[PDB]
Amino acid sequence: EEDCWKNEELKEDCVGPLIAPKDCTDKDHKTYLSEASLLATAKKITQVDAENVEILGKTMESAIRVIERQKTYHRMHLLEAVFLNKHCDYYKMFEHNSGYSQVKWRMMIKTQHFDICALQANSPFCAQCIADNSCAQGSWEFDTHMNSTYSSKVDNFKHDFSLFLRIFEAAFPGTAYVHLLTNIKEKKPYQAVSMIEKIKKKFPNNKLLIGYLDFGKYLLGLSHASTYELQQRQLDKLYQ
Amino acid sequence: EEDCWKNEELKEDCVGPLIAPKDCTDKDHKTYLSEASLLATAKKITQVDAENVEILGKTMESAIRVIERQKTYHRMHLLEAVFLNKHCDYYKMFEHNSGYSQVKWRMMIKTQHFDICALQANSPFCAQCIADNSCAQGSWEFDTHMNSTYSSKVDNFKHDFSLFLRIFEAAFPGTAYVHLLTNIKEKKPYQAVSMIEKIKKKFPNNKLLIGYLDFGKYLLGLSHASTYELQQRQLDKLYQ
Amino acid sequence: EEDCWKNEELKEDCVGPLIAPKDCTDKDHKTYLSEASLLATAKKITQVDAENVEILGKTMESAIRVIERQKTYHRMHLLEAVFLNKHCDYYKMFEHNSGYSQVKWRMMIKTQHFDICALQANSPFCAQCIADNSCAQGSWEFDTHMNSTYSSKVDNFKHDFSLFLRIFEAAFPGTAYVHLLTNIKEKKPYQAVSMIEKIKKKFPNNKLLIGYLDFGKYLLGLSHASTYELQQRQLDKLYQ
Ligand SMILES: *[C@@H]1O[C@H](CO[C@@H]2O[C@@H](C)[C@@H](O)[C@@H](O)[C@@H]2O)[C@@H](O[C@@H]2O[C@H](CO)[C@@H](O)[C@H](O)[C@H]2NC(C)=O)[C@H](O)[C@H]1NC(C)=O
Ligand SMILES: *[C@@H]1O[C@H](CO[C@@H]2O[C@@H](C)[C@@H](O)[C@@H](O)[C@@H]2O)[C@@H](O[C@@H]2O[C@H](CO)[C@@H](O)[C@H](O)[C@H]2NC(C)=O)[C@H](O)[C@H]1NC(C)=O
Ligand SMILES: *[C@@H]1O[C@H](CO[C@@H]2O[C@@H](C)[C@@H](O)[C@@H](O)[C@@H]2O)[C@@H](O[C@@H]2O[C@H](CO)[C@@H](O)[C@H](O)[C@H]2NC(C)=O)[C@H](O)[C@H]1NC(C)=O
Ligand SMILES: [Cl-]
Ligand SMILES: [Cl-]
Ligand SMILES: [Cl-]
Repeated sequence: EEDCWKNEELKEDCVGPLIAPKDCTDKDHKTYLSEASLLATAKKITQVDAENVEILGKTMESAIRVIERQKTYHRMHLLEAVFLNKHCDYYKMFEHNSGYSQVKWRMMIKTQHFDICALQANSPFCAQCIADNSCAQGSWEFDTHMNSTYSSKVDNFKHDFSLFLRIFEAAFPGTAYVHLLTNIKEKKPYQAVSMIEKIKKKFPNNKLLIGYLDFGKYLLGLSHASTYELQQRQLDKLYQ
Repeated sequence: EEDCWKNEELKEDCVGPLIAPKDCTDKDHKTYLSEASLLATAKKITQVDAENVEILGKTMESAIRVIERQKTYHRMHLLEAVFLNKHCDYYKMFEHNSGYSQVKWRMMIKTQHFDICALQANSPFCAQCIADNSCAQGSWEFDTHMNSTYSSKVDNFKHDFSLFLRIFEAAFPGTAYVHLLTNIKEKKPYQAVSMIEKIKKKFPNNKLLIGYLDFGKYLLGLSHASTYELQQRQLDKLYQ
Repeated sequence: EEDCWKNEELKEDCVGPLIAPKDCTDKDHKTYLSEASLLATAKKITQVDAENVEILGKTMESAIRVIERQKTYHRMHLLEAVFLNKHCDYYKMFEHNSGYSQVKWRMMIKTQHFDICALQANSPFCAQCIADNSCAQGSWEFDTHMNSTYSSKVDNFKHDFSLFLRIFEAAFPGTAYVHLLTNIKEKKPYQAVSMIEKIKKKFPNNKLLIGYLDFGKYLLGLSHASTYELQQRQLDKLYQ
């Protein structure tokens, strides 16, 4: 298990989709400040902090912009915990194939396309999951189809890898994306995979999601992932 | 036939997509107030009302927000009739597979996905219409594929049913959505089907549309439709 | 070859996607005014013009709105050349299947659908490229499938043709769209095809793009293209 409050480091068991409540009771009644008052009575946050969560705007897109701005795990986690306690169905919706919290990433995944799916479209991910949206298959042949192709053409690994990141930040802004970026900067891509696997376990029915995630697990295994270097705005998303 | 002006109740023959003009002449010249002046000279509305349609903003998204706000059939129908007389190609575009009035719902249908299509993707709706966008088939097997699956898992009926509503309001905001919601609150889902069928008859070529509509006709037949209860904002969309 | 600066007429070798740099060095450092200062030192533009490119707003959507507003080839080309020198990866992204400069047209192509794909979906474009997104095929059967269908129903040529234009302007706003519109007004559609072919040559890997472009090359061959007449806003996009 994990104590996300005592931890001064981000650990994968503490990223947003793993720490959200599983379900909710009355979302319309709660506000950020009320749920923060509750964390204070729990002795998780101070009364000072709870009165300081007005830093999240009234709107949801704003709250997320603030959360993304944070430069420490303590602050980012506190804001995420208030946020997801007010929107308690936020990651609950990822249990299904639609939802408001999914709009950004589904749109992105169905619009921005990978280069590998263009180069050879025979692989079941491209021709079955991304197109047909089925994704009920547990069996993808990733290696047979894509290994030599990424081996040869490195800039299409660069493109597909950065695309995978853009999508991941649209799905899970905050701690989860920061954890992933961080394992990449350190030149240890595969240590993100553990988190990804735990994410898969939470949303068994989101078939598009599971497919995309398995593809990312794949890209992270490629040697080319350890040679990838981050653009300046990605580096900015990290911690001080 | 129907007299939509004498009616003090919403009837299905009077919902927006059925009452729009079939085609247009010069749309650029007309404004809301001009077409309202014409309804007044027709003795359908009073000169007072015609001078009161500035309540629709200059923009189209605003006019629709106002129309949706109305709490009576008389007012909602009056505003819809002015609106669709200014945008006289509005539902004309639904005769085809593209158009400005379609942007919201097509985007939604291709982005937000149903849970049934994830659970078993073999059914021709999922694997042929939603993915491949063909939908030229008249034959869907809905019962063989989906009956036992919705029977067992009720929360995926809940999700897919609310999704179907979100899409319907994106396609046909106003009277048509209010008529549908109302038949649902009354615990008589299948009485909406008649309207849906008339809608199908108007846009034979919009194959995505016809497919989605047939799916909704299906969901409305399930016992689970009569047990569905509406979230507060849906109830707000109804009439006083 | 072509001298795009001495030319007082728009030629196809001078449209935006053909004249963009192929790649970039440091995009974050440059602004419109800096790259315009560089064109001035090159003796391509006057110092007056370079100090006049503040007419492009700070944002990118605004710069594009201004570029589209221009009523001459000299001005439109000057603004495009500054613009694409600041965003030097703009059409570089079209070498791949994702990117910021692609968001508008991919969204449009996957959301707004053609009438032909609804009428008979057997043709490989509809059932393979638009749906499945593969598009690795060089072989489309366009004639066998679509010739008699557009022959008979003229309003679906009208719809699919205007759709093709809406998409083209989302992909290549500015000179390329103006060149295309112009060849259409003059009742010489097929003279746009040359440009389209050169565009195909620049982005071999963008399979969706190549497919859509081949479809437009097809529509431009149909007699019905020479009978098409432009709506007023299309005519407004042209030159004085
Ligand atoms: C497909 O590729 C993976 C990993 O990619 C390779 O990694 C390097 C060893 C190098 O060969 C690169 O060009 C490739 O991109 C292979 O799996 C890894 O193999 C290494 C070999 O030492 C092993 O140590 C790792 O544990 C393996 N797994 C990883 C990195 O996740 C894999 O074998 C290739 N072939 C098939 C059929 O999958
Ligand atoms: C598939 O389901 C429909 C309706 O769903 C069922 O309705 C209840 C009777 C109950 O069995 C629920 O668990 C199901 O969800 C079936 O069609 C209806 O059957 C009833 C039986 O009394 C009949 O009165 C209705 O008129 C039928 N039609 C409707 C409601 O539109 C249908 O038979 C099932 N099987 C197949 C193969 O379609
Ligand atoms: C499919 O159609 C193209 C062009 O469309 C036809 O053009 C007219 C001649 C008329 O028949 C319209 O109803 C059609 O829409 C055919 O190709 C053209 O044929 C003309 C004949 O004179 C020739 O001059 C052009 O060069 C041809 N190519 C063009 C216009 O790009 C084509 O033959 C038709 N059939 C097949 C199998 O492709
Ligand atoms: Cl979050
Ligand atoms: Cl309406
Ligand atoms: Cl441009």
